Amino acid sequence: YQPTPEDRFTFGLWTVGWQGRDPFGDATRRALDPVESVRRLAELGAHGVTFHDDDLIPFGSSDSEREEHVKRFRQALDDTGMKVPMATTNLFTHPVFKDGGFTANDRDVRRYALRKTIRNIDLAVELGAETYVAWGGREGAESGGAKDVRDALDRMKEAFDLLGEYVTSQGYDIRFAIEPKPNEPRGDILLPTVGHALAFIERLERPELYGVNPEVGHEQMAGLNFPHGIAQALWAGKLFHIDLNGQNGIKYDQDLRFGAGDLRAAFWLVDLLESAGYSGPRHFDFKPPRTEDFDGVWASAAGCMRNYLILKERAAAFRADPEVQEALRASRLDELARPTAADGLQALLDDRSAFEEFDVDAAAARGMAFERLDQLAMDHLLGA
Amino acid sequence: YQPTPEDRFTFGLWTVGWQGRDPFGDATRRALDPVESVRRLAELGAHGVTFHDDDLIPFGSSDSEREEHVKRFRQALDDTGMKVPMATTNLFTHPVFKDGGFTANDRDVRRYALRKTIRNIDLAVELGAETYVAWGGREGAESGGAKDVRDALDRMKEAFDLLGEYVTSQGYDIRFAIEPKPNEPRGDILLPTVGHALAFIERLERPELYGVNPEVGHEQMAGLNFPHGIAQALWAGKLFHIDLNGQNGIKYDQDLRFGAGDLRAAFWLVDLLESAGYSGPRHFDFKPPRTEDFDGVWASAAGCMRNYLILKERAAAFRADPEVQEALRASRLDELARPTAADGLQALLDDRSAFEEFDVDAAAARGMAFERLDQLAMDHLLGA
Amino acid sequence: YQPTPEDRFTFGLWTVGWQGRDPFGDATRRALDPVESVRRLAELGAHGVTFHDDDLIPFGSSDSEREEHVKRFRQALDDTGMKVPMATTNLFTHPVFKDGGFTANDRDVRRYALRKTIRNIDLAVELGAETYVAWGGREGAESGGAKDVRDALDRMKEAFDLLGEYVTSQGYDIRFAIEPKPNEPRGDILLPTVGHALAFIERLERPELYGVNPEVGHEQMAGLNFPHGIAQALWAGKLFHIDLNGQNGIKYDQDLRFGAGDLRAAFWLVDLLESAGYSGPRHFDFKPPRTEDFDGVWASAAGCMRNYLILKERAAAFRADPEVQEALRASRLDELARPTAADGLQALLDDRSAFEEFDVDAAAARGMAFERLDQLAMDHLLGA
Amino acid sequence: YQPTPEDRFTFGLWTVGWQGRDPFGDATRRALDPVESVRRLAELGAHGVTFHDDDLIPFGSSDSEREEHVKRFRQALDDTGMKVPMATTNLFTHPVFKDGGFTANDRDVRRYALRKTIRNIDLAVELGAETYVAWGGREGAESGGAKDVRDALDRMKEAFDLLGEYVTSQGYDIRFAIEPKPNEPRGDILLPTVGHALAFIERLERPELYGVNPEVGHEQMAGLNFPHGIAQALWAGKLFHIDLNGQNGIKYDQDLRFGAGDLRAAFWLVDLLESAGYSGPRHFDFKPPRTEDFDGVWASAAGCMRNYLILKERAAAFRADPEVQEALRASRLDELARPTAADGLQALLDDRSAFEEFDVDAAAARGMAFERLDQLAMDHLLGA
Ligand SMILES: [Mg+2]
Ligand SMILES: [Mg+2]
Ligand SMILES: [Mg+2]
Ligand SMILES: [Mg+2]
Ligand SMILES: [Mg+2]
Ligand SMILES: [Mg+2]
Ligand SMILES: [Mg+2]
Ligand SMILES: [Mg+2]
Repeated sequence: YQPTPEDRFTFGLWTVGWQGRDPFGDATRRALDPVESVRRLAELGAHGVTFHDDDLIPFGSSDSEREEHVKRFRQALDDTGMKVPMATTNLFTHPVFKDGGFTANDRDVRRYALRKTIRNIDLAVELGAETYVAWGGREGAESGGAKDVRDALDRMKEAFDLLGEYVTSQGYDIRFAIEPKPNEPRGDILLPTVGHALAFIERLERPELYGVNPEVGHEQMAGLNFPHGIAQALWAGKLFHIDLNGQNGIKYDQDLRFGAGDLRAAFWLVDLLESAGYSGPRHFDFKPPRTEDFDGVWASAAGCMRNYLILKERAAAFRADPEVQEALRASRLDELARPTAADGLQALLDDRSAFEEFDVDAAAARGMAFERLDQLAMDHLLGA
Repeated sequence: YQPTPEDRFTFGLWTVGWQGRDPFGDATRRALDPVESVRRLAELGAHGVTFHDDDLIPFGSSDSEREEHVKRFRQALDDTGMKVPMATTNLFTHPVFKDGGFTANDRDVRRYALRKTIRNIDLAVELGAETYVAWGGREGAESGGAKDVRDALDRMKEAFDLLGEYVTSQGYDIRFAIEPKPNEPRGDILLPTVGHALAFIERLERPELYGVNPEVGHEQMAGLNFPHGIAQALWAGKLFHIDLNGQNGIKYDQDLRFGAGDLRAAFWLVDLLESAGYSGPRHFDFKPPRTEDFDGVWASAAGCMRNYLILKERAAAFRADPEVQEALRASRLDELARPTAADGLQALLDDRSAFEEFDVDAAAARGMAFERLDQLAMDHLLGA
Repeated sequence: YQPTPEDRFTFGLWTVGWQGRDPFGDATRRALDPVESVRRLAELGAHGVTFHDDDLIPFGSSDSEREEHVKRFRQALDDTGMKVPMATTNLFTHPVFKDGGFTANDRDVRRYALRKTIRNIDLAVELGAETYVAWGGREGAESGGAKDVRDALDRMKEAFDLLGEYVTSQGYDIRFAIEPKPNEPRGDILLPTVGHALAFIERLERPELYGVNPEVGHEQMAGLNFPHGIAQALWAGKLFHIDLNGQNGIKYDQDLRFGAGDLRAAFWLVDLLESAGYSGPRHFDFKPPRTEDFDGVWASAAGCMRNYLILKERAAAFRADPEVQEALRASRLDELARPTAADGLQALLDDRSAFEEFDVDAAAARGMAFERLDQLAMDHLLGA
Repeated sequence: YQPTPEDRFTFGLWTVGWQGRDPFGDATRRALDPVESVRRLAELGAHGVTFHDDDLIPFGSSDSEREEHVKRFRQALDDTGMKVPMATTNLFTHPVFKDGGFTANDRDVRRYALRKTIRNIDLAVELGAETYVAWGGREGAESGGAKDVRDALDRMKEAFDLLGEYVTSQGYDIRFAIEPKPNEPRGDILLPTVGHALAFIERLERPELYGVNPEVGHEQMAGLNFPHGIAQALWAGKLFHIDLNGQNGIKYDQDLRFGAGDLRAAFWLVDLLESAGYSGPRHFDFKPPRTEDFDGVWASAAGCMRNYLILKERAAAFRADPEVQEALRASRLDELARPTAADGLQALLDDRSAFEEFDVDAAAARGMAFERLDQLAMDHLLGA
């Protein structure tokens, strides 16, 4: 289960670089130089790294300092072969964003948020990023009157439309991915789930430029089925990117290493991604727990990739197993993939076997055989 | 706080008619004749009733029995002035639907589900219903392999597209409303939230025919902010109908009377519905707790309407209060409603006050004054 | 992974016998004769069965009918070698219990509840049960004023104290196990978690007669860590019985087969039970999903046992692995088991190395190496 | 609704002093001098303040610096009349506590944790505190193998037993209150609920010295009914202290101002506290949202007290209302308070009206009238 750059595993600078500050505790780890993280991640078999602007260039940096930070980073990329497939903007850490970036009540903040984003889009394109992620972590509210959500969605649409106009005007070959999260750090975050983000995208001026960057743990913070949400994103043609991690149910955003948290959901996710031929980066947005020293950081990052590869093997073995293929037919997964009424509406209406002569009791008595199928899945997951 | 038919309060037959059977207990109340529920609800000030096909016509009824059940119902409507603004299909109670209706793995069940739906659409139109609700309570899964969600969404789209073709072909002036629910009775239900349903609608052949019928408790079963979800539905122009009830957080679907559960969310919901001028029925999908006898049933139904009317008064007083209007300006809700960059992208890019000369620290120091605003909201809610 | 009666796997009659009625659907399976379930479970390798009174003897049965039902059951036990290690009372299905049994507001219902319980205690003892489970599924409330919880706890204590007096007065060698559940079918259930039940037991007149019967899914309905709760029950010496099943997070009580739901929690549970030498029955309180026919029922029941046995193997391999034993030392699990201050309070107070001369920064820099340990656990779970 | 020191409202220094650092953002507010918070809180009508050691004395302070910080604080208390009813230890912020204080795997850390606690107990007693709170926020785990919970409970018991020995040996008139929290900042925290803490206390050497300090939001992070948990704590005689705040369901610990979050739960809490004659401090453990400037901080703190006082008025009006008193009798709350079987076990067994002659159907048909009662409660809450 050794990862290669072929597997397209990517990590955010902020992931292995998380110093371990949480709402109740100081940092337990010193800051990592991005150059060192690139080197270490390349040694582990990562394909690339991702960054917020403020991960790479400290907020408030001069243009010459910005120059220097990028050149050092680019040299590390050249030295390692690491790619930068995705970049994003930090519109959540600085106090100015305390009420949001794109949907801050203050108009001048929203304008600043856009300008900060645009500057990093240019850098992202320069570094070869194909996807630009937007996580509006501060877009939302703790109280009902603070945020008229219709106005805020107007502002959110306006911001994304202007970004789309910007990338079009520049001829950039980059697409946007909206990363939903239901809550934290705001009491409720706008576009809280994959579904809300998908629906929002359809109201943008150029919907083709926008997809979703769902995160395992974020959908699970709403108790939702992450593979189901990913399937809907795939069905819509909008799975531009994905954030992999672990989460133990409905609580604060844990960002455990991938495979931790809901392991069976991870299995079904990998099954779906591989079956659907998802070709984008397998990006880990995780935090090595603050209990860990730097050896634990790299162990946790390695485990992200290891668990993906183990689940990939098990999911492939599951789907390739002739006994499973028979069980899938026994459960009529093949019939699910057949049109209900390719014969059309009138033929359906005239079809007495569909209603007047339909034996509802004989159909009702047919067991779905889902439990045998699921135990085969369990056996495959466990290597049993 | 006396409701009138003007207030458009509607109730499902299955609500006050719930006999109190839950997963662990037998019925505590005898069945209600729909005619009696119409009469009793009219006496309480309801505007109308809604029904599943199987609420009104017992499953398996002959055409003559169906005739008789409808005529008796129509006479009660004529006797009371009650309307039927919405109807829906029971595709969840009968064992034949144990794996779904529209997305059952068995093709013959999916065809039956459509035929059962179409027959009730005709009846709905005959009775004057403007909205036809679809709650796919059995569409989903308990295990990952039982349901290929992409195929299931194909089947769901196919079903809704055929229904849209049917109503168009018939010239019916009826629209569809998809009612999301995250789980229960399936382990996960497809289209689990308002967002997922809104996104799905955009992939239908005639999206204009479809909106959402969100339910308070259902979004709260995912820990989501129901007023936020309603605002997004309104923003999309898709709030065709709404189900009002109460829910105490993330657990089984309680269907408490409206105002029970999350009371402040109910306040903000009423505020939003009234502010946005939502003109559809205020429909209660609730269950009088099985502790109650029939007097408790009507008390609970009356309380649904009473609580809406109290919250409506309090929300109106909140918005009309000049001190609140000043607080809203203090929190810059007015600025939220102003375009971020009506001057356009180039003007934004050339605007040094938006970035180079933006004083981020002075902007960051501005308090949002949300807590004063929210306490005014609290004072208004409590009549303090 | 073939179960034997040695493994002490037990099943409730109501589990494989669940007809599949849920809040939104009719039964999908015919009733099972308890005699057939005993036979079928014995064939699968079960050790025994458990029952509510009303599972075995239909409510309202005459004494001669009761006689006949028990004799038939006893013959099936004799025919199969199956034991009955646990019995319990149905104080939740009949409408009379709609507000509880032991804590119903109506005094006459509480007296009936006790008499119904006592009659089944006699039968339980006759059939050889060692543990008598109490699941107060109806003890609770949907609204705040319906139930004064202090009075209800008084009534609950009174009921359990009288049951303890009864078994003592009769010389019965049976102990009681309180089964907590946070909610469903009541909006909130009294004694909602293992902790609340453990705390309550300490206020009973004869605490030694009472322990807990925690259920995997029930603690997970509160988002709690089930192995942690079991560890506290073991630490208290109160793990008299355990209900094994699966649950996908905070939602309605799914009662999935064991190993489904949170698989890693199942691993850590089995690890703990086996490490602690828990010698009681491994009881499955699960429901074969109503999608299933009877073949699916027995497949699901078999999978309960299979998954326990697989996890048992993996947990044993984990603990036996010298690399894991080294990792446990690296994470200082050995130091956790050493007393903090066996030298006593005064020695601690005089120990300058414990404070004045304690190098907090050197201690803080020590990584816990938990992530390497957890990935070894993952590798062992997955057979990697 | 003006608070007076009579109302015993207390605030932690860390509450109004929270600088607004959250997992995704920097501080939005400058640090508050504790002297200024005491002054400002006294002006608002607070009765007193509480503190962690590290709130009052910066970690690493010299004895002379510690001297100075305490003297300045004591002068502010003398200047304002403010009391310090409760103190606690910060065993969670410093990196040394990353795996816990009392249950850290490292023995030397556990010894340090105790010594740090003992030093602050002395200061607490000097300042007049009656209750010493222990919130073991770092006691727990993110992974199953990191923490043997039985060993950890041994260590937790050992620590609390040594603290009890210490206060006894010193003759201090102070009691301990364990503050449960289910999770955050650890993935799972030991003693996660009021129930677990109550059960744990019963295993301590001197249980009479220990009670619970439940927090509204913490129990609601497990989806539990906070008034129910408080009632059990009162029933056990263990409600030594209480932390009041608001929480919107199962998510990260919001620490909203009291009355925010679940408003009806706040109503029922106040009803219970006032009805039971709880005489301890009404302590607010809340965080003014980081959107706020200092005016918003004091507005939020004032709203804590205001909402308590409004709910107190409404709960008193509810209980004093003769129509409610009649409704309580209609729902048989009076019968709930009567013993089930004061006549004793034998009389119960011989009572044919309790079983053989009990009319279960007539009892079952009696409505509980809970919905009318709850709507009266709603009307009273809303001032309707
Ligand atoms: Mg995350
Ligand atoms: Mg992410
Ligand atoms: Mg519902
Ligand atoms: Mg509904
Ligand atoms: Mg259960
Ligand atoms: Mg159970
Ligand atoms: Mg808190
Ligand atoms: Mg607290």
